[PDB]
Amino acid sequence: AIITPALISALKTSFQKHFQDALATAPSTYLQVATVIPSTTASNTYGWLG
Amino acid sequence: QFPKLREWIGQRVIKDMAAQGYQITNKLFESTVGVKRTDIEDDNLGVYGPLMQEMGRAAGAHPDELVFALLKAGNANLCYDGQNFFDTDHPVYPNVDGTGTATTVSNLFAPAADPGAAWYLLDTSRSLKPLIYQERMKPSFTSMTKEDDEQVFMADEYRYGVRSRCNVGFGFWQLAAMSTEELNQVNFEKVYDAMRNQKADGGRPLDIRPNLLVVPTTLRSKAKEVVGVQRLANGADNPNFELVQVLDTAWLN
Amino acid sequence: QFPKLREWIGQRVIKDMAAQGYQITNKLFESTVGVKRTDIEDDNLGVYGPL
Amino acid sequence: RPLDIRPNLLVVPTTLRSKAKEVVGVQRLANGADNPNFELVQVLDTAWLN
Repeated sequence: AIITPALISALKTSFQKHFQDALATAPSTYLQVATVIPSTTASNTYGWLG
Repeated sequence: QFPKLREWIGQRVIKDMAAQGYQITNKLFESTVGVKRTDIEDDNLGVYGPLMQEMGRAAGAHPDELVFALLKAGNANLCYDGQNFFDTDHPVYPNVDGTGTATTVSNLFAPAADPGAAWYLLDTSRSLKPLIYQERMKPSFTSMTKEDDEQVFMADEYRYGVRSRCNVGFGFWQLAAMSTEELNQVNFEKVYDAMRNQKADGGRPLDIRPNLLVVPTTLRSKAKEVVGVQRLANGADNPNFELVQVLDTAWLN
Repeated sequence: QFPKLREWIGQRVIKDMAAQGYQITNKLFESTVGVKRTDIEDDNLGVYGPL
Repeated sequence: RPLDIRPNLLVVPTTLRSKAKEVVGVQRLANGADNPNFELVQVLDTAWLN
């Protein structure tokens, strides 16, 4: 019956992870407005003919 | 959340994470009704012993009362961060955010918008113990011999209402919900866009998708014109038609 | 209806229930028509008869 | 606890029959708008009223 309130009153709990990943983040969208051009050096120079 | 990407200048700034916790304890509940032996045993009409089924349906209806009372009192009870679930001062890293709008002029009934799509819903409930009942219908009972009789019928239940993120929910805008304009569209699209414009700890959008609109029976007509009418008063479209599904409940206000 | 649930603090609070009653008594009505024997018993065209 | 009440019948005399049908019975209000009160309550027209 009688017991310190720092052992039983502390350990009478059940940890659950329902709250984990409850919310999300905005989906990727840069694909719809940009192309992917891989690079192999410090910079990329572009040139086109008129 | 992991710290945001930074431009590499000099050394690195080693940052820290932020773990959060929510604690909530079970509560004890009971409803008990006492009658007399002579009353029931002299009841030849038979309109005095639906007590069993009345008590059963009361036990069944208790969770509705708990959850919707918590929804009502969301402006008073606190969420995990430290403020009220519906408060104007929800804290972000340096910033302050509000999820409750008032007018100080006309604030009568509050509609609620709940993005229930997420894995964790709003105003959750916890069920530690199912319902259990007991009677006093034998001679050997202490109550049966305490007076003429005390034929008590009671319920035992361990429950308590819970809540969740107090930024995914916007459930107090008592300004108005229906008019020719600026109440039908403004104060509803305002809630929708404010919830879709939330910012997480770190500087990332929350990606909120409001889908449920909860209103009392008195504001159902306003809610239905806001969502559920295809045309407009001038013959045009309602841009908010079929935007969110509305639910009418009588457990609030 | 059964009383609502109450938080457990110390002792069970024995509650009371109620029953209601309604009553109404029947009433007697009438409609009466008076006709003359010679008026209808001499009716040869059948004007009277749907009475 | 809340009471479940579901109105389903509107009772009017003959003189108010046109008003009742206009309130419930017409799908377009003024400019092609949609009547929010269309097909929710069935109107009853009886001459035993006023």
